[PDB]
Amino acid sequence: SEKAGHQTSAESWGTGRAVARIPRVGGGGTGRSGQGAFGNMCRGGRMFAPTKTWRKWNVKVNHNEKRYATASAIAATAVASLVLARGHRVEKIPEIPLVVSTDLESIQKTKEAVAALKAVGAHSDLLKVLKSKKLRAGKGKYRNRRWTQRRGPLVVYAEDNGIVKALRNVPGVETANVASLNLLQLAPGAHLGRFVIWTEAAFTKLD
Amino acid sequence: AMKKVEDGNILVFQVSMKANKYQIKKAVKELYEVDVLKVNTLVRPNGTKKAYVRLTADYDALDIANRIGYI
Amino acid sequence: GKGTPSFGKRHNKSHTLCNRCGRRSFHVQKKTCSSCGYPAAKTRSYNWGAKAKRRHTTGTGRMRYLKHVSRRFKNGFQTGSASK
Amino acid sequence: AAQKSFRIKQKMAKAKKQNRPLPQWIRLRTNNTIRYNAKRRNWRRTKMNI
Amino acid sequence: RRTITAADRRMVSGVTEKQYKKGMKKMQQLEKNAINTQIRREIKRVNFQTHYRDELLQ
Amino acid sequence: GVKAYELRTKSKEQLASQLVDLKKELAELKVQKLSRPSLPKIKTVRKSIACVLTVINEQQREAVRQLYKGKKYQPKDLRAKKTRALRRALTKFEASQVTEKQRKKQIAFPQRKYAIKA
Amino acid sequence: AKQSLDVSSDRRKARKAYFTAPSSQRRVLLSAPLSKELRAQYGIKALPIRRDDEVLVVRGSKKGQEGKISSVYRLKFAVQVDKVTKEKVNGASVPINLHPSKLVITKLHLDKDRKALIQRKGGKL
Amino acid sequence: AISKNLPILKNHFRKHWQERVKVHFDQAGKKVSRRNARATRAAKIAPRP
RNA sequence: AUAUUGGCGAGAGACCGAUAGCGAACAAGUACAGUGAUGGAAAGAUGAAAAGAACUUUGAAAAGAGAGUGAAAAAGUACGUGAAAUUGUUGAAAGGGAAGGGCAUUUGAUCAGACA
RNA sequence: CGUGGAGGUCAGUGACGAAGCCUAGACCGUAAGGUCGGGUCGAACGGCCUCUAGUGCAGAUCUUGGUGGUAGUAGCAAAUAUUCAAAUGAGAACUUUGAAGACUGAAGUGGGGAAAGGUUCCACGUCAACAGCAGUUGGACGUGGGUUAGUCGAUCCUAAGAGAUGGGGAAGCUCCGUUUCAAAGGCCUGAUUUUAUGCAGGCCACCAUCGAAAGGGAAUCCGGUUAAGAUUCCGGAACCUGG
RNA sequence: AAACUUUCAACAACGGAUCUCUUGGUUCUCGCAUCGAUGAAGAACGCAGCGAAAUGCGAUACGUAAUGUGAAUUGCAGAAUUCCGUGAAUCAUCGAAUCUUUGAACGCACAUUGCGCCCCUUGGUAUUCCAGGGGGCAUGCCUGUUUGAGCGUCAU
Ligand SMILES: [Zn+2]
Repeated sequence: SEKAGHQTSAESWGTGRAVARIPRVGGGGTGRSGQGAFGNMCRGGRMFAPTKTWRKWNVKVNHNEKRYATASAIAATAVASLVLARGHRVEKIPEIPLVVSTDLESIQKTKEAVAALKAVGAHSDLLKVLKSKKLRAGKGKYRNRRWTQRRGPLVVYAEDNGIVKALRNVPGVETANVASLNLLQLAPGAHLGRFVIWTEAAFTKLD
Repeated sequence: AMKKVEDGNILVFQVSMKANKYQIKKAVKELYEVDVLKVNTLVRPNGTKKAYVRLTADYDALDIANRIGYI
Repeated sequence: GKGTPSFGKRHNKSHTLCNRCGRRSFHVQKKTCSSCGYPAAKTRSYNWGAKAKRRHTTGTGRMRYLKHVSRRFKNGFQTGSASK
Repeated sequence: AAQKSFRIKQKMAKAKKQNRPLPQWIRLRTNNTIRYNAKRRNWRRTKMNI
Repeated sequence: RRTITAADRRMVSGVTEKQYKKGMKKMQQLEKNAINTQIRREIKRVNFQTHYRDELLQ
Repeated sequence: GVKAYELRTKSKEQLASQLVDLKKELAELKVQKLSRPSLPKIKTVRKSIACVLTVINEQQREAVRQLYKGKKYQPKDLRAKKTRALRRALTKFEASQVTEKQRKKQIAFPQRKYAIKA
Repeated sequence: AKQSLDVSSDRRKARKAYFTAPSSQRRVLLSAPLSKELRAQYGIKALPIRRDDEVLVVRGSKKGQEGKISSVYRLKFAVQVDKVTKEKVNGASVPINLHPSKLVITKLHLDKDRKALIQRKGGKL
Repeated sequence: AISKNLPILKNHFRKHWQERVKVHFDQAGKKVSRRNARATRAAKIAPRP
């Protein structure tokens, strides 16, 4: 606050006492009157150069740099030695691109979509993402950041009929369209490679 | 208060703050059908008004104290 | 002296209780309260006493009526009985 | 003084009512942390200003 | 001529005069602990008479 | 312990005769309280007194309010207490007054609805 | 995950609305599941509690001890069950508080406006 | 203090500029506010452009 | 279209976690000082449930020692964990007007590699 | 090297005990500091790749809080002064009763008040704190009791003064002024009950209001009485005002 | 040689650091517009079966009535079927009521719980005196009704 420690009228006693020069809360009576205020070092004063609200919260990136980074991450997805080294269990997956048919876009029930992911090989990845539910460390866990999972595979449609309605609920699995391919979704935490499951209507749209 | 009762015929009431020695004398005349010749009020320091009403000789205070039921 | 032998003479009061604000602030030799000027109309409001505005501002006390207008707007200021 | 007004005797009734300990069954309540009575005063130490 | 004492109301509603002594002792101990810790602080910052004299010139 | 759902139906003199019984019974229950620790029964006498006194008051209120039905200035209490602003503002008619130029123009060339399609 | 901006997924805003709930909203917070007999008999998974039910304890050190709901205490968020008794050292007994999620109702105390509470939830008579 | 071979630059910050800044955190709040006022004005006037 | 550090209702945070954050997480603009304008604190954590110690004994009693509750009295309202300055006990050692420190080693204590 | 948070990863560690805390116990790093074993302890917490910052203390006559040495030391010395026996008591230089001894010495260490305090007044019970020693005692602690007015005061007057109105200043909060330059008010009779008045019918030309618990001022004394109340209650004997 | 001082470890103290916790605070965003002479904000006093505060409330006083939920509140004390119901509850909802003495403060005042006025009834023999009750009595200004003032001025 702008008066975070300035709601106290203090003024110093100069020099000629045996005490410090800091502004002291004059008056009398209660246990307060005689403390210091207005300083970064007094108990109950302002902080040093207090944190203001006009910082650089959002920062610009050149648009071609952003389309460069997204096109880099999409190319880093399709190497086996990157998504396996990122931390995803892509061991027993037959094809690194992992194109599925376009019938994934018409699935609607999560029971009928999780089996469709276990069939094409995410059975040792959804187990990885739901055997890894751990508690957040430290003071973050009472600021609505209480749990922490890993990331899972990302299925990318081209026109949805409830594929996002299917896989909103399962942990780790994310959805996206080919327009709005997110760098935050594609290289999460600045590490390249992400176990991306394309549907073929997306994989021929990506051309 | 119960030493003042049998000495004279002197009832001791706690009355309202807004009484003015006439509504006392008119309601204690009413609720008991007794006759009252002197009322002395004071403000006991709990914010209460205590009235030392003296019933007229023609009436005992102990008869009224046993008719009310506080003996 | 000017200290302890001149602190004994302090007996006659110069402030008495005010009838609008209720603190011992009603001056008697000129009849004017200092926490809100009583024979004047408006209360003594001030901008340099920014902490003093919090000691007597709205929302402080009971608000026997002003804590019902917020609820009474939300039902359209409606009248008539509740129901059956 | 002994020749007081009524504005003072209206207040000393509340000053005589607000001079007692906390009732003892308050501490036996469930979510009750009120150990002693803090606003309690007596005439030796803290003069009420009236 | 009383059937009412001090103790007659309070023996029914909660407290008992043996447990009242085990409550009255706890308040006077906690009044000590709240009056100790105020004198643990005010003795430091009380000699600051802001208009002193220092009565020795010549 | 009197109940309003059967207390509404009685007369006025019966309600006065009920209040001047409850006001005696409260006095006797406060006489008995001096020589007894606890008396929880007195609350159901005070709430019965209030339950009679609400019914009497809102009987007489309706007796006045129905007498003033449609008369031009009914009293300050029985008007609908809206805010201070809402009464000193205009009604729905005196806002909807328009002059005979604006009214004739607003019936001569008012708003039409349409689309954009060949 | 939620999909509204009416409801709040905040920890302070949830725990405050729990701990300062009114005594007519604590009724639906204190609920209990029914038995395998009662679920297939009515068709309700869980009802709000009501005093003088007949209940069974399924979690805690008093598991298996059936009893009768003596007084639901929705200020300490619990319910004292008869025949769930801690012997105090003074020779007296106290009933031990249970939380109603850890109970299971076996013989129910029916009533009107419970024979409506079942049928609005889709049960039998 | 005119220190080095740097451009002589004027900054209009003598005043109490701290009390009057408006950092627009609204920039994505009053866009979805505007794209609803272009829907209430699409439903209230029903077939008109 | 615009403004809004006030009131009302909401939703969130790469913010702070009780000497921080509003002065106030608590019966806070309260307790308290001043004639007065105004100034203005400290203070959250037993346990899952009080199951807060029945009973015996010493003592005038405060309490102690058993016994008991407890998963835990190394959780007994002075109640989570219990740091340091500071202090008692016992143990080790040393000491002719300071104590502490550096390099080397005797003696005394303790630790050790396995080369099983 | 380390600290508070944030994005990944270790499908990390953990009630079979996570952080923290202690250890002239061990190891690694020249160090910044890391790692292990033991005791206590009871619910969370690290490594690596990155991001971010209210991020590293011996000091600032530093701020808040705590505790030392000095130290069982300085001292607890004005106001003439205490002593014996008994009583309750666990206990008595200190409480009470008696017996002595004194002092204040009528401008009192007496009996009542005014300011101010506010329940301290008085009884019952009690000693953790306070009474700079003590304590069964107390102006402290807990709970209850107590203030009675036609006359004694305020209320009613006016002083020094304060302050609206008519007005006039002032952007204005408000300022001047107190009878001024206001059209400022109230009541007997023919009317006498239509009390409305037609005139009768006029009489200064006045004027808000506050301002003394010591000025002015209508009238009460005695004798009882209570744990505590008086010119107040009780008994008797008097008055003054309005009707 | 003990005592003593100093160093260390265990155990105990003083002390409240650290760790972990959080119904609070801060900042950002979104929506809505509602104080008051029908007496507001603010204040004094008072109200519970046993409360000194916080909260609530007005002589109808931790509250009344209506509506909804449908079996409690709880520290103790009490009513208990009012429990297949005109119905528990420190509940929620809130549209009808009271709303003490005040406060812009409104009959005149105020360091006073002071002092009159007018009407309607009640008692005291009672137009006048007293008392109880009920409702009235402020200024500035607007529109209108009524009553007047002015060789200002017109007609007769
Ligand atoms: Zn004031």
